[PDB]
Order: sequence, then structure tokens, then C-alpha cells
Amino acid sequence: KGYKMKTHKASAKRFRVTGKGKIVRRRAGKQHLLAKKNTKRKNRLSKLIQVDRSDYDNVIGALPYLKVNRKV
Amino acid sequence: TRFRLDNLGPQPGSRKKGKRKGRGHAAGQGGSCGFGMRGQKSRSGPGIMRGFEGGQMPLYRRIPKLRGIAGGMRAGLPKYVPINLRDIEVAGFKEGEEVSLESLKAKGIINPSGRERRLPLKILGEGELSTKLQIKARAFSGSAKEKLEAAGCSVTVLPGRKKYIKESVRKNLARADEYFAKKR
Amino acid sequence: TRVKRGYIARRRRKKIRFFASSFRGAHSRLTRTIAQQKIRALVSAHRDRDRQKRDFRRLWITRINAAIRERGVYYNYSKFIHDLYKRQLLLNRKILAQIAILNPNCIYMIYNEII
Amino acid sequence: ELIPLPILNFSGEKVGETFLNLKTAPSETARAVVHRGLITHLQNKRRGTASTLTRAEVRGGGRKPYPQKKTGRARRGSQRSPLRPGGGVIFGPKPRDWTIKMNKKERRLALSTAIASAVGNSFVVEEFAENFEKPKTKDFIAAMQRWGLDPAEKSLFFLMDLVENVEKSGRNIRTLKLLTPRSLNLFDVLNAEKLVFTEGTIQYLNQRYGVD
RNA sequence: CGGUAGGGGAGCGUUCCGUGUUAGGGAGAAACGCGUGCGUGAGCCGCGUUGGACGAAGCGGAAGCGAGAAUGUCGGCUUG
RNA sequence: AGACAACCUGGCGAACUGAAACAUCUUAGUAGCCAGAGGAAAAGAAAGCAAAAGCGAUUCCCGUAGUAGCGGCGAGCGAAAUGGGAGCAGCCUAAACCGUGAAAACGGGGUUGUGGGAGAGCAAUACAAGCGUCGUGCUGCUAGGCGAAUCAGUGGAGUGCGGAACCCUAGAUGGUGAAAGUCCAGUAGCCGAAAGCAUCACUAGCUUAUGCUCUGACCCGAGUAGCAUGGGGCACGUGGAAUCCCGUGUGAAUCAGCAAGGACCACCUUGCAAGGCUAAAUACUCCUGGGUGACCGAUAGCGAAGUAGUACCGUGAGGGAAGGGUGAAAAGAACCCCCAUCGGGGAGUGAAAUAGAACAUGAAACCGUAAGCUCUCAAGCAGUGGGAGGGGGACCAGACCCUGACCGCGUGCCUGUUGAAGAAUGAGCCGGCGACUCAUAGGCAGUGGCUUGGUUAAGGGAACCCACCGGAGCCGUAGCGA
Ligand SMILES: [Mg+2]
Ligand SMILES: [Mg+2]
Ligand SMILES: [Mg+2]
Ligand SMILES: [Mg+2]
Ligand SMILES: [Mg+2]
Ligand SMILES: [Mg+2]
Ligand SMILES: [Mg+2]
Ligand SMILES: [Mg+2]
Ligand SMILES: [Mg+2]
Ligand SMILES: [Mg+2]
Ligand SMILES: [Mg+2]
Ligand SMILES: [Mg+2]
Ligand SMILES: [Mg+2]
Ligand SMILES: [Mg+2]
Ligand SMILES: [Mg+2]
Ligand SMILES: [Mg+2]
Ligand SMILES: [Mg+2]
Ligand SMILES: [Mg+2]
Ligand SMILES: [Mg+2]
Ligand SMILES: [Mg+2]
Ligand SMILES: [Mg+2]
Ligand SMILES: [Mg+2]
Ligand SMILES: [Mg+2]
Ligand SMILES: [Mg+2]
Ligand SMILES: [Mg+2]
Ligand SMILES: [Mg+2]
Ligand SMILES: [Mg+2]
Ligand SMILES: [Mg+2]
Ligand SMILES: [Mg+2]
Ligand SMILES: [Mg+2]
Ligand SMILES: [Mg+2]
Ligand SMILES: [Mg+2]
Ligand SMILES: [Mg+2]
Ligand SMILES: [Mg+2]
Ligand SMILES: [Mg+2]
Ligand SMILES: [Mg+2]
Ligand SMILES: [Mg+2]
Ligand SMILES: [Mg+2]
Ligand SMILES: [Mg+2]
Ligand SMILES: [Mg+2]
Ligand SMILES: [Mg+2]
Ligand SMILES: [Mg+2]
Ligand SMILES: [Mg+2]
Ligand SMILES: [Mg+2]
Ligand SMILES: [Mg+2]
Ligand SMILES: [Mg+2]
Ligand SMILES: [Mg+2]
Ligand SMILES: [Mg+2]
Ligand SMILES: [Mg+2]
Ligand SMILES: [Mg+2]
Ligand SMILES: [Mg+2]
Ligand SMILES: [Mg+2]
Ligand SMILES: [Mg+2]
Ligand SMILES: [Mg+2]
Ligand SMILES: [Mg+2]
Ligand SMILES: [Mg+2]
Ligand SMILES: [Mg+2]
Ligand SMILES: [Mg+2]
Repeated sequence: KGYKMKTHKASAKRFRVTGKGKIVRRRAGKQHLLAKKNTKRKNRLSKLIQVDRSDYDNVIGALPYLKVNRKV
Repeated sequence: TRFRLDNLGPQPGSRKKGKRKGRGHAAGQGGSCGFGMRGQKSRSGPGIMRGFEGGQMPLYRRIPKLRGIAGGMRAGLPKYVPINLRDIEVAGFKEGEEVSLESLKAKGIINPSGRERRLPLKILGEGELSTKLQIKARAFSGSAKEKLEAAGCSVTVLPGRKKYIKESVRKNLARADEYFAKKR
Repeated sequence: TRVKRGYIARRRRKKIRFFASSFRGAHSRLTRTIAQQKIRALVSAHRDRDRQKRDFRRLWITRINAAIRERGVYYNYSKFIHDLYKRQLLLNRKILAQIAILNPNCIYMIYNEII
Repeated sequence: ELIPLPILNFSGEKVGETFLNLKTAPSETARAVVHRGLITHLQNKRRGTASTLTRAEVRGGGRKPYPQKKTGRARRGSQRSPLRPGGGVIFGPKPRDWTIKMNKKERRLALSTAIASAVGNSFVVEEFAENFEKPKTKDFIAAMQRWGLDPAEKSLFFLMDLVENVEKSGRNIRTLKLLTPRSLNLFDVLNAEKLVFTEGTIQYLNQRYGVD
């Protein structure tokens, strides 16, 4: 009919969902100046990781069509 | 009649009243309507953008983009309509029936719509089958072939859709096909 | 559907006005002041009823103290109360203060029973 | 099942009896399912004709009457403000679409359990379309009196098809209301004091609202 | 079982719609003015040398719904 | 020719704003100005979508989907195909050639895409399709007519009340001294048009009009497409940037061909640009007729219920008010007194005049008269708890109401502050108007329905509501990975 909620694309390009409903991100600091970093440090940043519990209030408000499950 | 226009009413807890803010202090929400003293959240208009952090670099900027999505690589969608083996056992088929898209839609298990309509059917093989019927699907997984062939079923892979090929491309393939064939 | 204010403000203020019967000046005539004073009257009434209990007591001590200095020299209220609990009496300040005015001959006998 | 309805003929005598076994909501919630279907019947019926004008739509305004300062009076932006007579309206009514949605099976269940409650104050009659060769309200009223009705109170006749001679014989009466499967609604069932049916409607009503 | 910001829960009342061409009403309605009545209170229930035709309650529903303040605002009337 | 509310087309074309600044961007091809035109306009009969399977003009709605993508990859912007419905219509020209003309030009011929025409030779070409000016009727509109059924009593008036009857294909409305199926005008139903308009039908008669072989010869809309450069607009900001539209400068090919299919090449598929016209579904309301309101009822509702865009203000553009209610019926008060008038007191009228015209119900502030108690040695946010003396009344009275000798206690209200009686802010008083609402989506809770998984959207649907259809789509059943 009229207005529909719009997806915040800059957030959609940085957050996705697992099978159960967990939000995930990519850890930062792996685009330049990698020589001074140890392989242990660079390994930690390469891996995915669950997003902090405190930040979901901002993510979900920006991504309304993004199915999640806060109980997991 | 027992029921009548003047003996009905709603179930309790189904229709709350609704807070009418700005109608005294005893009502609960005061004159300030539950927004505290003067500020930015208490003003009549659009508020801060969700994700805004007071000039601090928000989380949707100090985080790199997902792999592939950054440049424009298209995300991978499902190529088939996956159905496991256990669901077929629950459908309740007998020795003679087949298994296709048209059969499952009749039972009500598979109910595609839109993009999912123009997809073939694939079998996965998570379960067990002890009815010995025939299949008319497109693709099959490795575990499904071992179970169906062991249960005496009659699989049938469909040919699928054809891909157009340029003339000279057939000759290079025919060149190699003649090469392996004449040797082997 | 439009809804006028109607009469709910009028019938409210009459109840607020009728309470302000004997108030002087504009405190019985203006609605924005009667509401301001009707609040103050009940707070003063609720405060006085708490002070009402200590006040009559404060009056009964004087009357009982005043009615007993005539009996004995170097004798007083504080010594009279200490002997009642010794003699195991139970009378309160209300009865003693009223008997001192209404039947003074009784306290002269109560003083004798103690001694 | 529990209360079989008697059948009457064109005269006042009995000829038989039948029943009707319809789907009924449980007693814990039947009082609410019918009440939900009654609101939407009316909330869909109402018409959003109320309208007012905001400070932008009211004629005039636009100009600042007097400057912001150097005047011993409260500031002002336009004469056609809501805080002055003849001005705009804050959050006034506009033409609204009151229509809501309700699931079919709920609306159908609300209709079934309503009729299943009027069994004690209802009955069945035979066909009488041939007994009226021409429209005549006087004979139509006499038939209701012989069947045990009062034209003063409300009533309801539900039938397959309302022929011309019969529908004109009850078109003038206010209380009596004639119905068909197309014109059948929830509002009329609960308002009527006594219902009437025919052998064709009990068959049509049981199959559309069975209990299987 | 003190309580501001603030959150939750339970309720009163206004105008209109459904039951409703309701009950009642020139044997005096709405309103207005009153009260040794009732309620935790918002208010309810009653009365009449006013008034002169409308209109509850109950079970439910919807809002242009509750004002003491905005150098608010319209009109009317004081002070000096 | 000019006028013409909005919608529509074309041309010129902002800014505040959002990005928490700001220039790319957004606001926005919006507003406003100019021009033009219709009841609709515009668009429109594939040099098209699509992808190896197929669709077959344009337009609108649902949905695809807030998906694919675009974006200082920031704010934000935002498709399309498939699918489901409404509504359905396709036609006329340029050119080859044949005649007529110095040419220009006229007539015939022809108009298409699994290529079609011209060209010749065979056939048999066109009755049943589309049109349709004289006018002839059909049906509606533009004035109307017929039209059923009640009496009395209730003391201003009876439609109401009580009692007794009646009509209904008519209990839709309005009016009538007071609320009406049966008093009036009317309604159901029926009848009715000289003349004019419109929708249909018929009618001239000229009318557009039907097929098989031979040919890869003659034609297929040119300063066009394309290219280079500078720009615009397509969801897409020059990006790999196609497709579409323009300025400058260059500049093709004719079915053995050309364009498109997101740089480009190759192959295949699809289609035939550079000429034009075209109804319907769709958008709007200065207005017309009918109908309906959980719309307002004189501070409301159109600014305007009276000589309202008036009065008034302004050089002008332009801005812009306020004022409603006697009574069923004026029967609007003969006459007498006061009396220069105005005005008042009786009389008379009326149910009411204490409804008497400046007149309906007539709250509050404000100005007063009378009665009961009471202050001139005081002092105080004005009250409150005690309550001397005096007074009062349809109930009763050890009660209740009014007054208040004198004692004690008590630092105006909101706003908002670490903290305000505060000499911080705001209110001259009274009454009215006056502020978290609405639509559409996301998430959560509560309640209900179904679970044989659930549900329809647009669109139809006795006017609406609503019975019953409509399963296209959406959600939930497999995830991991760029
Ligand atoms: Mg999943
Ligand atoms: Mg609070
Ligand atoms: Mg306040
Ligand atoms: Mg809050
Ligand atoms: Mg504030
Ligand atoms: Mg705050
Ligand atoms: Mg703001
Ligand atoms: Mg935003
Ligand atoms: Mg910074
Ligand atoms: Mg994925
Ligand atoms: Mg104490
Ligand atoms: Mg304006
Ligand atoms: Mg302006
Ligand atoms: Mg207005
Ligand atoms: Mg508490
Ligand atoms: Mg405590
Ligand atoms: Mg009323
Ligand atoms: Mg009257
Ligand atoms: Mg009611
Ligand atoms: Mg012109
Ligand atoms: Mg700008
Ligand atoms: Mg800005
Ligand atoms: Mg800013
Ligand atoms: Mg015109
Ligand atoms: Mg038309
Ligand atoms: Mg049209
Ligand atoms: Mg056109
Ligand atoms: Mg055109
Ligand atoms: Mg020619
Ligand atoms: Mg008549
Ligand atoms: Mg009579
Ligand atoms: Mg008629
Ligand atoms: Mg061409
Ligand atoms: Mg481009
Ligand atoms: Mg090109
Ligand atoms: Mg390509
Ligand atoms: Mg093509
Ligand atoms: Mg007005
Ligand atoms: Mg008024
Ligand atoms: Mg009067
Ligand atoms: Mg008056
Ligand atoms: Mg002295
Ligand atoms: Mg003195
Ligand atoms: Mg300070
Ligand atoms: Mg504070
Ligand atoms: Mg002050
Ligand atoms: Mg200060
Ligand atoms: Mg100051
Ligand atoms: Mg001041
Ligand atoms: Mg004020
Ligand atoms: Mg005020
Ligand atoms: Mg208000
Ligand atoms: Mg309000
Ligand atoms: Mg808000
Ligand atoms: Mg919602
Ligand atoms: Mg549920
Ligand atoms: Mg529908
Ligand atoms: Mg409809």
C-alpha cells in the first residue's frame, strides 16, 4: 500500500545469520600493515565470531527483515 | 437465543486499553509523558539514526564487509528443493507410487512458491526407508543411493535442462572423446 | 467525533468550592485559589490530627500537675506517677485530669490510698 | 442431536421433527469468538466520513503577524494556529479505512455456534411458495400467527430462494427479515428472537458446517 | 505498604454507535442548582416553587475524551 | 483569439532541509512560473522480453521486494523477468513497378518478419466480415398523473398515553400547535412526451478485404544508425557501462543485410529503427442528480448559517473580521395614570408577559440590596485542631448548619534546580478552545482460530457491510561456504 521498512545495507554487508539465529561479524585489522603482526594475531582476526550481546539493539533496529533468535 | 447482542464481550487480557499520555500524574505517565527533563529524545520530531553513536565511528563502519559481498559477488542461493528421506516415510506411500514434485504437493509436504517453483528435486538421505517404491527425481546424494538401492527402490535421474553449445566447442570435446575412446 | 469539555470541570469545581465556605476574600471566590487552599487545609487538618493527640495530653499533664501541688509540700507530678506504678494503678492522663475538675475529692482520697 | 427441531406445515399442525449438528466452539471461548466476529461486521460497515483541516489546509495564515521581539505579548507564527479560534486542528479526524481482517474459519465458526445456540427458540417449516399466487402481506401475517409467531417481535426466515410473490409479502414489515444463503449474516442471527428453517436449509447448513 | 525521574497493575467519567422506534418522560427529559446518603478516590446515588423535550442503566464498541499554568488563546468583566 | 478548480502533457527549474558540519549526494525533476489540451490526457501495435523452455501492443492493481543492485559503499536511493487480475483493437502511409506530368506532383499498386512485396506465369479470387450520410422505430433523460387504511377521551395544542379498529407490492423521508404506517405532501406499484438530446437496432451504396509455382537480379523510410568528443537520463553517481535521448565534428549497409541479447569477439536465438493514427481498464472534482454518515451544531463546521471575500487596513500585490434562537399563532400590548420623548406601573392577549420585543434554557468572574453572628490595642499565604457567647430549622435535638472571644500549629502554586516561601521563571480574574495522534511496515507480549501445516492479496461479490469464490504469493519444513 504505502511505506515499507527498508534494510540498512551498510549493516547487511557486515552482519549475517547462522542456522539457529546467531549474528556474526568479521574481526577488524586484516587489510594493511600485516607484517608487524604475528601469525597468532592474524589467525584470531581471520575467524568469524559472534557479535556482542549489547549491540543487538542497534543491529536489529537497522535490519528488520533479518531473522534471529535471541534465546541462543 | 442464548447468545445475543447484549450478552457478549471479549476474553479478558485480549483487549487492553492503551496509555493516554499527558492526562495527569495519577494515570502514571505524568505531564512529561515519560521522557524525563529537556533533551534530544524528548523533542517532537525524528530522533537519532539507529546505529548512531554520537559521532563515534559506529559498528557498521569499523567492521569489514563479509567476504565476497564487498566487491559484488552474488550470494549463493539454493539450486534444488532439498527433502530428506525421513519425510518420505511420513508421507505414507505404498509399493507402487512414485516420488516427484507433483506427488508431494498433493500430500502437502512440499509447497513451493515463486523462485522455488522452477527448481528440480534432490534427495538427501537422512533417515530410513522400508517401503520399496520408485523415485523420479533429478539429483541424488551419495548416502541416498546406498540406502535406496539397498531397499530395492527404483531411482530415475531426470535429464534436466540442456545447455546450448557452440559448434567448434563440440569438436574439441569430440576430439578428446575420440582420443580416450580409441585408447580405452 | 467532537467532544466538548461539557460540565465535568463545573461539577468538579463546585465540590472544590463547597469545601471553601467560610474562607475570607478571594480564597472563596476564585477557582485557581480555592484549589490552591483546599490542598493546604487538608494537609493542615491531617497534621493537626496527629498533633491533636500530643496536645490534649500536654494539657492533661498541666491540669494534673496543677491539681496536686496543693496536697503536699515538695511534692509534684513526677512523684505522683512513680507511685501509681508502684501501687500498680492503671489510670491514664484523661481520667485523672477530668476527675481533678469534676470530682476533686477523689484525688484527695487517691493521694491517701497511695501513702 | 440434543434438541430435535419440530417441523410445521402451512397450517398450525406438526408433521415431524429433525435436528442439526453444527460445529460449535467450546464453552470456554464461544462467548469471545462470536464477539470478535460481531465487531468486524460493524467496524467494516462504518464509513470514514469524519474530516477536519490542519493549519496548512485552513485558509489564510502564512504571514508572521508581528515580530518576534519588542512586543509585550506571547510569540506567534500565524493567525491560523490551533491555539486561536478559526485555526487548525491538532490530530483531528480524517477519512479513515476502518476495514480489518479476520480469518474465514473464525468467522465461519462464529456463525455456526450462534445458530447452534438458537435451537431452543427455533423450528422448521415446509415450503409455502405455491400458497401465495400473489403478494399479500395480510395472508403472510396470518401464516406467522398460525405458526406461533408474533409480528411485534423480531424473527428470521432462512430459505433457499425467495420467490417474487413471497419476498414482496414481507418486504414492508420491519421486524420480519427474509434471508438466503447469500444474504446470511451474523448480525441478523443474534438479533432475531425466533428462527425458522426448511428441509432444504437443514441439509445445506449441516454440510457446510458439519462436525466431521 | 515514605518516594521525584521512571515502569507495571486495577478503575472512574465525558460525547457518539450497537441491543434501540429500549426503559422512562407536559403526572415535567436533558440541563442548572442542591444534599446530616455511599465509595480508597476519580465519581456514584438521590432531591427540586428553576427549567420546558428529550433519553439512561445493563452487556459491549470508537474517539476532535478529562487543564491551573505554555510573556498560551478568544470573549467577557475587574483593579488602578 | 479569450475564459476554464483539480487531474494530464511540454519547457524553464530552486532553496531551507537530511547527511547530526559540508561541496559528491539527498530534499527533487518536487515547488512555483510560462505554454497547450482533453473529458480524460499521455503511452501504444516489437529493429521488443526471454534463454535453449517459451511469451506475443499499450496502460493500471496485487506480488516478485525493500530482493538483485546503486551509493563520500555515507546518508539514503531502488528495479526487472516469471506468476495472478482488471481491460482487450488493431489500422493507414513512404519506396520497387504501372499510367499521368518539363518538374513538383496526381491515380493505381503495396505494408511484412520461421522474411514480405514488386516482377512474371497459373489459377476462380473477394455472397456471407468491418463500415454505413435519407432517415424509421426500440429504450431511457429533459414537465407530470393515478395512488390503500382511525375514532373518541386526556383542560394551550395529541402524532404520545390508555382503550377500540384498519391498510400494506405502500412501516422511504419531510411537514403538521406534541413524537404519525392509516392528517398533508408522498412512498410501493402503474401510467404518460408534441418537441429536443442520448444509447441501440435497421437502411442507401460507394464500400477496406481472402490461394500455387519460377526468381538467391528490382525496393525495406539517410546526413539516419554508428564512431570520436562533451553531457543528460535509464534503480544503476563513468564504473567493465550496455540499452535510451541530445550539442559539436565525422559518417554506413539493404535480407548474401542490419539491430538487440549489460564492454567487446565468435556462434545461435529474437526482432526489423530512422513516417503516422487509435477505444477500453487508469488519475482529478469549480460542479450536477441520487444515496449514506459511531461527521460538526454558531470559539465548531467552507474564511463566510444576516448586504462575506462584505465591513475595515494597505499606494499596490494582498491581508481579513464579528454579529444565530420571543411565541403554536404577533394575538407585538386598546384604554387609564407618570408622561416633552425614552421608559415604567396597571389593564387586556396568551398555557406561560416573573416569554414584552435590547425578549428562549441563562453557569462563573464582576457590581449590588436585605437579613443572622461579628471586627476600631492590632500582627496576618489568612487556614486548620481546640470552640467562649449568640443565632437558626418540616426529619428532630447529647444531633446538625451559620457566626467565631482566645490559645497552639502552619515559610503560596507550577516550572526547574546541588538546593527556591523565595527578592529565579510564568499566570489581572472568570468561562471556553488548546498538546505522543494517524496511515503503513519491523520486533515483542497477551487472547483467539487452524494444525489433516497455516493464510490469502489484488479482484469479483443483492449499493456498502456481508454469504461464497479467488492459492498467484508469503511464512515454516537443511544447512556449511565468498
Ligand atoms: Mg534454517
Ligand atoms: Mg511517577
Ligand atoms: Mg502539571
Ligand atoms: Mg518512558
Ligand atoms: Mg519542561
Ligand atoms: Mg534524556
Ligand atoms: Mg529535531
Ligand atoms: Mg532514516
Ligand atoms: Mg571525530
Ligand atoms: Mg549464505
Ligand atoms: Mg505520640
Ligand atoms: Mg500555509
Ligand atoms: Mg511563508
Ligand atoms: Mg475551523
Ligand atoms: Mg509506596
Ligand atoms: Mg514504611
Ligand atoms: Mg444529550
Ligand atoms: Mg414542548
Ligand atoms: Mg446504551
Ligand atoms: Mg487560449
Ligand atoms: Mg542544497
Ligand atoms: Mg545538514
Ligand atoms: Mg544538522
Ligand atoms: Mg476543457
Ligand atoms: Mg464519460
Ligand atoms: Mg476512462
Ligand atoms: Mg491520445
Ligand atoms: Mg499518440
Ligand atoms: Mg504515389
Ligand atoms: Mg394517502
Ligand atoms: Mg387523537
Ligand atoms: Mg416511484
Ligand atoms: Mg522499415
Ligand atoms: Mg551508462
Ligand atoms: Mg548500439
Ligand atoms: Mg551477452
Ligand atoms: Mg529482439
Ligand atoms: Mg465560524
Ligand atoms: Mg451556545
Ligand atoms: Mg426565564
Ligand atoms: Mg436569555
Ligand atoms: Mg498597648
Ligand atoms: Mg477591642
Ligand atoms: Mg544555581
Ligand atoms: Mg533533580
Ligand atoms: Mg515569584
Ligand atoms: Mg534565587
Ligand atoms: Mg528576573
Ligand atoms: Mg508576571
Ligand atoms: Mg492562562
Ligand atoms: Mg483561563
Ligand atoms: Mg479539548
Ligand atoms: Mg485534547
Ligand atoms: Mg513519539
Ligand atoms: Mg504491527
Ligand atoms: Mg496461536
Ligand atoms: Mg475480498
Ligand atoms: Mg468492493
